[PDB]
Amino acid sequence: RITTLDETVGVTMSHTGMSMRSDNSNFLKVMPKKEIL
Amino acid sequence: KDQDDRDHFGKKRLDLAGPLLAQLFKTLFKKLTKDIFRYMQRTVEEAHDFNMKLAINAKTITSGLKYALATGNWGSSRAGVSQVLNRYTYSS
Amino acid sequence: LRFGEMERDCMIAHGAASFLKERLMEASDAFRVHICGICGLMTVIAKLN
Amino acid sequence: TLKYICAECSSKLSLSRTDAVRCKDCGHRILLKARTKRLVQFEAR
Amino acid sequence: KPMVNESDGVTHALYPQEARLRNLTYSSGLFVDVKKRTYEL
Amino acid sequence: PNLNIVLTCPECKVYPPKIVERFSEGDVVCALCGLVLSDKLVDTRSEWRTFNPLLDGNNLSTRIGKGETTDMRFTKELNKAQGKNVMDKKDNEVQAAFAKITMLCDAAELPKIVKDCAKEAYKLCHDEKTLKGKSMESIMAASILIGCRRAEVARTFKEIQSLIHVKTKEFGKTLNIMKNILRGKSQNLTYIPRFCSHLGLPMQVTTSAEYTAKKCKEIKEIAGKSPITIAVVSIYLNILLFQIPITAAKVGQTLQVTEGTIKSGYKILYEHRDKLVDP
Amino acid sequence: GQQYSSAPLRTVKEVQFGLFSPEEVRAISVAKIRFPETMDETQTRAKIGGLNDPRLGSIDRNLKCQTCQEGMNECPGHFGHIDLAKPVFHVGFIAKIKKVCECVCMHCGK
Ligand SMILES: [Zn+2]
Ligand SMILES: [Zn+2]
Ligand SMILES: [Zn+2]
Ligand SMILES: [Zn+2]
Ligand SMILES: [Zn+2]
Repeated sequence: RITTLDETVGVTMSHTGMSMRSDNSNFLKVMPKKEIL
Repeated sequence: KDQDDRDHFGKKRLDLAGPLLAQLFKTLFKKLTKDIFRYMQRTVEEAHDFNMKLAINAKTITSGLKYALATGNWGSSRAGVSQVLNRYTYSS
Repeated sequence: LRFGEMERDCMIAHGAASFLKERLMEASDAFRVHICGICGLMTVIAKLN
Repeated sequence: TLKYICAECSSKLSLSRTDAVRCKDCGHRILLKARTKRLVQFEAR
Repeated sequence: KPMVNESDGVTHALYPQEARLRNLTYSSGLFVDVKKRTYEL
Repeated sequence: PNLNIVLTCPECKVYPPKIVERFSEGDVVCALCGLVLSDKLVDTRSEWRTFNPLLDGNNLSTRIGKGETTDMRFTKELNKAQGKNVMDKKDNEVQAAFAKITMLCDAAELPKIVKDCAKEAYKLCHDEKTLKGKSMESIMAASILIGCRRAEVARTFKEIQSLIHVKTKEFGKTLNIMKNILRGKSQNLTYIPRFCSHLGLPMQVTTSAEYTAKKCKEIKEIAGKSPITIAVVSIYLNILLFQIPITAAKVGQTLQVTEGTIKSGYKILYEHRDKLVDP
Repeated sequence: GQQYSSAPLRTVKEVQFGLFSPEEVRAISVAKIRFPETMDETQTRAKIGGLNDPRLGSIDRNLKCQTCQEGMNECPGHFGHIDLAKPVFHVGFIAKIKKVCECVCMHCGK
């Protein structure tokens, strides 16, 4: 069956929206005239 | 032998909360799975950084579940599924 | 209250059209308009002041 | 100010205007109007 | 478990008596254990 | 010119019309001599039963979907005909940014009031000389922070930087010039309980740092030094008031800070342990 | 209620059904109307030349209307024209136009 996460919620809920913990992953990060002549 | 009679009750089926929600939740996850892939393809095309937060939109599940039980519609496909609770008496 | 379709029909059985005229005008909406003598269409800009 | 009562612990707060909708101690927000102090006359009939 | 994320951002417990008065959604969040991969073929 | 009908009682003629309107009869009566003025008052709450100039103005649009027993190619002709006529106006970028605004606002879980003020702020700037480029996301995220301040919310720069790449120095100056536009078109206590919600703390412990952060300003010494870490040392002091097992390493990874910083703030705080007790 | 006038008060008898000539509308309408907007740009008054200019009949009691004057309980409104550069058919006259084409010549038009 599906387990239930049973804490004070907002610890787990803090990672949902903004959390200021960016990246932590490496997935999709992306002359003279006579002389030159 | 005679004709098949469609008025036999056992030949019909009923749909409660579960198999109604199985039709809905399959479609809502079907929409979001492609839109995550839309965030996959456009990120490597426009050459930017990936973001799992921006990859998945919660409103694909949030607005889907709220608006469906709001009206009697389910899809206009199906209609009149949800009604308000009858509280004229305890027998109601 | 709504003066229905069939309720008009019972008044024709009696036939007193004066009650039929009074009900659908003064009790309903009354209006005084103006039209030209030639082209019988609502066109005349009235300024009876 | 006007006298306000909490939902759960029923603590008399009696705050004022622009004082935020948040009860003290308990974290409830359902506040109450509280009853008046003047008499109400009825009839037995 | 059923919860409400309030307007400031507190995501705490929930009880249906308050949910009847505040006109909300007696609802619980759902979470997915996601796995990311990359094939280089 | 004029176009205002002043309804006055010719019997009285003593004042501007202090009259009465019989809404239950749809009539307006003189409130002095007792004479009616005009029958058949039209209503205002009646036409709203079958049903935005603040943002869209006078601009209208009509969605043309398919019918039910029609040809599918005809809708393709109209949307191509709608496609050639999208350059008659320039509001197509506005609704596209608004879709991106609604994309960012709902992913940030912010309520619909913050959706209002952000589109309110973006419509004020929209397109002027002082913009010029600015990478679009920057004036979006600035108006996002406008919705943080105007709707009394508590958002940080790194919180938006955890979502968007705005490169800070471009982000703040573009936020600064938009403020002067708002100036040209005429409080860390809110940040406290969100972190308490991030840590999962009781309300008496939540208001314990509130009385801490209140009295920390009036006490003075060492001044600001950004209130973010001043908020988190109010947390670490009031958690040292009790016995909750968190310490500095877990709260360091939580709010993304520095363990060595808060112990230096703890140094001035343990001296200031006197002027902070309430019960 | 209504203000007294002196026009001959009669009744309607024969009623004729007819169609419009386009120059007849230009001899009746009072405005060209080019602005697709509703009210003013300042979110008040009117566009004047938009979809609800004061040249037409007004409502909302306190508004007076231009050419009709009076109020909404007396003004019956007016009419305006919009002319184009390209004629189109009418939905009610599709097949009735089609039957004419199935009965007349396409060159001499006989
Ligand atoms: Zn209380
Ligand atoms: Zn003049
Ligand atoms: Zn009077
Ligand atoms: Zn008029
Ligand atoms: Zn011919």
